[PDB]
Amino acid sequence: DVTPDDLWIVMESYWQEKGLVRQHLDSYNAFIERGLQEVVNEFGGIKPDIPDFEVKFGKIRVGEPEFQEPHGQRKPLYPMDARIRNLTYAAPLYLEMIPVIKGVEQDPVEVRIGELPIMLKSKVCRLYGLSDEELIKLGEDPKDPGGYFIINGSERVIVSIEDIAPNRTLVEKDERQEKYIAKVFSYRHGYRALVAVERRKDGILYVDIPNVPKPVKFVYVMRALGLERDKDIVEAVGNDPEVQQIMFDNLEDASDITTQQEALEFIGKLVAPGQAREYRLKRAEYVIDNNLLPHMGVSPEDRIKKAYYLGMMALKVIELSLGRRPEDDKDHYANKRLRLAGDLLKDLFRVAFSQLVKDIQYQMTKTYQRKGDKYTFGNIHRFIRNSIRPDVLTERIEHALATGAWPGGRTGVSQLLDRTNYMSTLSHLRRVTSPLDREQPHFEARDLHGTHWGRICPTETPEGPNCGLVKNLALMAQITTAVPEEEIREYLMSLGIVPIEVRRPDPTLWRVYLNGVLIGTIEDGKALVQRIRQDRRSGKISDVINVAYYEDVKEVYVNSDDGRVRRPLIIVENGVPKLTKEHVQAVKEGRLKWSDLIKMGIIEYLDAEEEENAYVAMWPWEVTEEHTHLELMPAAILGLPASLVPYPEHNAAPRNTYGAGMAKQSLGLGWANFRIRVDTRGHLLHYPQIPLVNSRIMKAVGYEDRPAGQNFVVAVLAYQGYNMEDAIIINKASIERGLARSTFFRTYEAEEKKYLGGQTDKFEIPDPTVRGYRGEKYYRNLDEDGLIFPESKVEGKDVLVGRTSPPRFLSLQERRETSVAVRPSEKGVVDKVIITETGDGTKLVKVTVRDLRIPELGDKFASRHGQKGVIGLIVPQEDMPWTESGIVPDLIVNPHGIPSRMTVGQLIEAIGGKVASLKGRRVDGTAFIGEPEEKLRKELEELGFKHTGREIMYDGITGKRLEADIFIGVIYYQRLHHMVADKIHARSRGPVQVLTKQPTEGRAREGGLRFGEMERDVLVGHGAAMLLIERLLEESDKTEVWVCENCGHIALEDKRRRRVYCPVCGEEERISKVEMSYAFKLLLDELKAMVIRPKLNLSER
Amino acid sequence: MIVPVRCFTCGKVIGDKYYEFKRRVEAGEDPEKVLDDLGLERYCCRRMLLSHVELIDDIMHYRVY
Amino acid sequence: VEAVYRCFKCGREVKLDLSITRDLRCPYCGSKILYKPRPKVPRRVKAI
DNA sequence: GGGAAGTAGTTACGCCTGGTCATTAC
DNA sequence: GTAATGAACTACTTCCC
RNA sequence: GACCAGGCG
Ligand SMILES: [Zn+2]
Ligand SMILES: [Zn+2]
Ligand SMILES: [Zn+2]
Repeated sequence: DVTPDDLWIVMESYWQEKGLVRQHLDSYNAFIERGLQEVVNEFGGIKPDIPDFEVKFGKIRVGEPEFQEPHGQRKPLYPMDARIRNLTYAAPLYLEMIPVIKGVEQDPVEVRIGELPIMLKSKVCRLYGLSDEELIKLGEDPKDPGGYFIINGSERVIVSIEDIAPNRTLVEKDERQEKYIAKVFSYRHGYRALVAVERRKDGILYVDIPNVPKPVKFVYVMRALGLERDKDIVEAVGNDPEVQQIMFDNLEDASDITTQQEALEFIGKLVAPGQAREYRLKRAEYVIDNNLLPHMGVSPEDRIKKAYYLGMMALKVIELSLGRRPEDDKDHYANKRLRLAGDLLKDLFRVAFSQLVKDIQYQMTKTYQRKGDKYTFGNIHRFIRNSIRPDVLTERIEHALATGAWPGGRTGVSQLLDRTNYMSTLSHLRRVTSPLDREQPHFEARDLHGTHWGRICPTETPEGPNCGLVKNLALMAQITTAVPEEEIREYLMSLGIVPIEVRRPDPTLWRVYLNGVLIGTIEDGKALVQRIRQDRRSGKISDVINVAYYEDVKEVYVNSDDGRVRRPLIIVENGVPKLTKEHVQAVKEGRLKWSDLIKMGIIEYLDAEEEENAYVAMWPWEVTEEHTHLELMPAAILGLPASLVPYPEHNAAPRNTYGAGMAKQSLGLGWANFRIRVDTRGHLLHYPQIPLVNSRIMKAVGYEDRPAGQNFVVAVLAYQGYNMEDAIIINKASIERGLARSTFFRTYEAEEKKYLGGQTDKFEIPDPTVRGYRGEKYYRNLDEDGLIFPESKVEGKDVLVGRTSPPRFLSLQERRETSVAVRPSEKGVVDKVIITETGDGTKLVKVTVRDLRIPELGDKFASRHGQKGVIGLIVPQEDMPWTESGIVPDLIVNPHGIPSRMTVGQLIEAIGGKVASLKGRRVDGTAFIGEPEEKLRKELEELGFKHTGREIMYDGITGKRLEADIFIGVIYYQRLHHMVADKIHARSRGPVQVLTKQPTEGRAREGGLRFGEMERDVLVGHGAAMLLIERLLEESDKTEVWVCENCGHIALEDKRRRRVYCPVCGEEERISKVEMSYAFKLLLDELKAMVIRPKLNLSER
Repeated sequence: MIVPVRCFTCGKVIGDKYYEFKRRVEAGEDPEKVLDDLGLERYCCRRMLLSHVELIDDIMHYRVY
Repeated sequence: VEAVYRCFKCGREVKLDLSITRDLRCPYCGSKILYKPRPKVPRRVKAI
């Protein structure tokens, strides 16, 4: 037989062979191999206005990753070099152009059209296939999984958008009317079109088309595509007698009123109202051609197929009305497809190439018109080569990848990579985001779904408004690529399916769909689906094909596109799983791998469609004859960070969510090459440790090699108030011995920029004469070349690099001091100094500062069970209680926090950790398979202690034992990066905004806090008017304004003769002074900017 | 990075007996008997050796000069 | 103003002046990245 | 006239981190 | 070298056959 | 200075 401990061996090979970032690398490889060629072949060629010239496109190739120096040479590039020098890791692109003269092709030529960024560790990157020591020699961490870009020295990652199905038909119903709306999205060359057909109280079918405001009737739009005879419409749509009667009711609006061209006249009248009569026909024909179901083609010949598809949509609409089909569910995962890098990059490349071809056309036309035909035909190769500007492609791709604003209005496609530690980066590389708007409630979209089982982690999600709309992939999830569709269609046509054109559907015949479109009918689909799936199991066809059927409507669905999310399962036949013990043995030895298991037919992938027909058993001892599949490992449905929590089934869901989210913030050894690596911020834990109680998944995924957190001796006891309300108490001697000690990094950058002309910057110790020269104390440890010596102490406002800018035009002959200095509220020691050259010849220096941080009051500590707090008091060792066996607690936690949160897993982990430490072996706590509690309690009883986990302690001050036994154990704890040293802030006086003369904003620039409106309301509610006057006016902008009393305008004061007079009216005696806030003066000025005139009436006192 | 010199909780010196424990546990001995032989009675000290990672050896490959 | 520098990947000393040098490259390696070596001064550090 | 139907207006408060801009053809 | 721009809600207001 | 993305209560 097979026990759950055996399936773990098989499950390990999946991660050992495939990895964790497959959905990026596979998609990018598919894009590289085929996407570029398809995009190039879409355009065809260039048609300039030259009388006898035309260019045809050939092949496209991608070169090696290289960089070109400004002086001309081109040399190889490596990722660390690109990161340090703030360059872009890209490779050149080559294209073949075939000149055509007078209709005869010439010999081809090859030109470079630009550069393309390269995904790290892809099939074309320089790091592909290298060994561990090769990566070590190159400065890379072998644990790095890859799958991100390097843009201008920064690391960018592309998240996956959760779009809707690309060609399916979805029906629904709204309550504001009786409309039975069926809407589809049609995709062709990146263009999205929305088409809807529906009925209403009139009973007449109506159609909505983009760029057509009026909902033209159904028969009118059908007759525009031909088949005017009334028999043709009914034959096209359906054959049910009730449907026949409904259609006879529908026809009378257009059956004997219009013909094929008359409907064209109506459409032309609507699309072009009041325009030229001939204009209307062409406009209507254009709209019909390339705005109605574009995915069926834009040629005028495809109108019959378009009419058939529209008739099918209308048939679905009317079938909803009679209650022959339940309404579709939008949140069901069979209706949603993911967007990966290979398609977003395809769209971006498409738009960039579309710009480039037009630019080339313009350049060629202008050059030929100016120079003349003799120059163009003298050397055609040179004429083609020198007319290409390869920057419009590179710059447009790079800017879009850098900013993150995709063409088409989408935002947030590209994000900065989170490099706090291992778990943060690994979880960030597996994100899934929704395109909905954040502010709206979206009650239906944020809820969990039954189809999410095995495809989406149910516990890892943000906490704010982003809850529900951002999710993470599960561990068993597998994304799919796309296979060619023509081969699949011609294979499907060869086993009994008749074409749709030859035979009309009828209620006794099954329907067959391929990727959402109808292709034919068959007399028996129950045998067809079995044959197709058996062929897939045998190995005749690819495994990306999934087949499902619904007998209520007599339909069969076949899917072969990319973007689906699938999970693996074990095939069960005749109540016996197909996996045997010898298979597990062969996998363990190494003779058999996961791919071979897939090929042999033991394990198959199921998407959301096939799972409708399945009946999955959970445990190997629960299978019977009815079951069709066996679950591999239930513990793997959780995401990556959510799998760290030991005994996750003993806690409340919000606490598990808090722990999973908080596991991405703890300090620890992130990557091995942190010393060389240049980052804006960084952290390091001095003595990381492996958790004593852990899940077996973390060992497999490599978490044990980059841990984060330490084990504490925790006693659950109520101390003297200082640990109340989620506060913790820490021992002092433990801190003095290295517990929870960490270091903080920060990098500064300076550049010797070049200006317009001979003006330039310079690295130099500033002279006392130059403007803005700081005190000579600050330039204390700068070497004469202008750079600071390493390993020298620095305080706030100290200068790291001395730079003198050219003089600012009004000050002549006076250089400006623009040195780079440490932040005003930081402190540390210089660690390393790097000198290098940028991509255009300018010098560049980078300096890092190292600071040591010891725990103090306010620092945030948190376990992995969702319990968080801050240090309340630090206690000397001799004051802490001690157990009668010789143990002194390392941490104290209030017992009031346990019952409300109901985190029993923390107590379980404490008992297990103490038992593991006593026994000298780690304890397994992997979800539903870990060691049971009673076994741990019995083992603890055997080892000599008490089964309840309690002990006897003595008071550390009085010196006598307490009246109650105290729970005590060992618990894993983590230190978050929200330290108090980065939050303290105070302001008395400082810089102000230029426009409003109010204090600036932000801790970084000595800003001030904001006194919001509810604070004003609170002050009003107390009744302190003078406090309001002081806070809102005295400590903010305040000014004196001269006001003309006779006319109400603001007077003018002249410094040249100390005379004050009103400009609009000649008044010089009634001028008075008023005290008001500057912001109100700006408001008065802005009101006077418009034609509104505010008049002021003064009063005494 | 490297083995701590002293146990955090009680200050006992355990920094010189990690390699012997690792070698004798890699030689197939019973970990509990090895820890008892080394003289570590309180589990606050056994926690130090039982859960340590030697991360020093795989970070010396990167030199900063 | 002559100062000592060390190559990023070879570690061997490179001697040049930053004021007038137009390109930064180790004469031994194609690399353009250089370090600034630590001075020879007895830095004093507390043991807390 | 009193039924559409099509505008027009809103959707909690702080704080922190980092990254990008701010034209071009001749 | 520079001159040149390229999703929900709710209550009103307007129809309207 | 304005935008974008991610976090904290
Ligand atoms: Zn006046
Ligand atoms: Zn100890
Ligand atoms: Zn060198």
